[PDB]
Amino acid sequence: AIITPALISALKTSFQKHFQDALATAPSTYLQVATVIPSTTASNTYGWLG
Amino acid sequence: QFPKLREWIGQRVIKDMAAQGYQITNKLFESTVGVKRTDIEDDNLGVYGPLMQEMGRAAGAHPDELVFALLKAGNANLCYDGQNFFDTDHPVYPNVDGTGTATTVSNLFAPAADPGAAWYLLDTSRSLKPLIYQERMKPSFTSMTKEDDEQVFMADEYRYGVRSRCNVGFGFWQLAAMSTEELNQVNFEKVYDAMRNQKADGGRPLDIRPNLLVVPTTLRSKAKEVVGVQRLANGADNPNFELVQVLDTAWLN
Amino acid sequence: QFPKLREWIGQRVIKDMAAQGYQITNKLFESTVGVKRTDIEDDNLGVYGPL
Amino acid sequence: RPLDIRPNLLVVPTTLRSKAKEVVGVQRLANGADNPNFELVQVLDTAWLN
Repeated sequence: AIITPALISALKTSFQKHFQDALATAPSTYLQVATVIPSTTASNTYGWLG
Repeated sequence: QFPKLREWIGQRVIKDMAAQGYQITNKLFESTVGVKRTDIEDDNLGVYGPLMQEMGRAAGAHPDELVFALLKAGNANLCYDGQNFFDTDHPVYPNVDGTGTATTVSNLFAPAADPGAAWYLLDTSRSLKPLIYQERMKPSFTSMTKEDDEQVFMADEYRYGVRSRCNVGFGFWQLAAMSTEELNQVNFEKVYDAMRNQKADGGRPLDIRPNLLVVPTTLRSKAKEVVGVQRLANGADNPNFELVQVLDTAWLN
Repeated sequence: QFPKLREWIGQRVIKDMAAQGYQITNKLFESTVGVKRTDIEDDNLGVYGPL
Repeated sequence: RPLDIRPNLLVVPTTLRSKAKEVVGVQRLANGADNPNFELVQVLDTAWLN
């Protein structure tokens, strides 16, 4: 019956992870407005003919 | 959340994470009704012993009362961060955010918008113990011999209402919900866009998708014109038609 | 209806229930028509008869 | 606890029959708008009223 309130009153709990990943983040969208051009050096120079 | 990407200048700034916790304890509940032996045993009409089924349906209806009372009192009870679930001062890293709008002029009934799509819903409930009942219908009972009789019928239940993120929910805008304009569209699209414009700890959008609109029976007509009418008063479209599904409940206000 | 649930603090609070009653008594009505024997018993065209 | 009440019948005399049908019975209000009160309550027209 009688017991310190720092052992039983502390350990009478059940940890659950329902709250984990409850919310999300905005989906990727840069694909719809940009192309992917891989690079192999410090910079990329572009040139086109008129 | 992991710290945001930074431009590499000099050394690195080693940052820290932020773990959060929510604690909530079970509560004890009971409803008990006492009658007399002579009353029931002299009841030849038979309109005095639906007590069993009345008590059963009361036990069944208790969770509705708990959850919707918590929804009502969301402006008073606190969420995990430290403020009220519906408060104007929800804290972000340096910033302050509000999820409750008032007018100080006309604030009568509050509609609620709940993005229930997420894995964790709003105003959750916890069920530690199912319902259990007991009677006093034998001679050997202490109550049966305490007076003429005390034929008590009671319920035992361990429950308590819970809540969740107090930024995914916007459930107090008592300004108005229906008019020719600026109440039908403004104060509803305002809630929708404010919830879709939330910012997480770190500087990332929350990606909120409001889908449920909860209103009392008195504001159902306003809610239905806001969502559920295809045309407009001038013959045009309602841009908010079929935007969110509305639910009418009588457990609030 | 059964009383609502109450938080457990110390002792069970024995509650009371109620029953209601309604009553109404029947009433007697009438409609009466008076006709003359010679008026209808001499009716040869059948004007009277749907009475 | 809340009471479940579901109105389903509107009772009017003959003189108010046109008003009742206009309130419930017409799908377009003024400019092609949609009547929010269309097909929710069935109107009853009886001459035993006023």
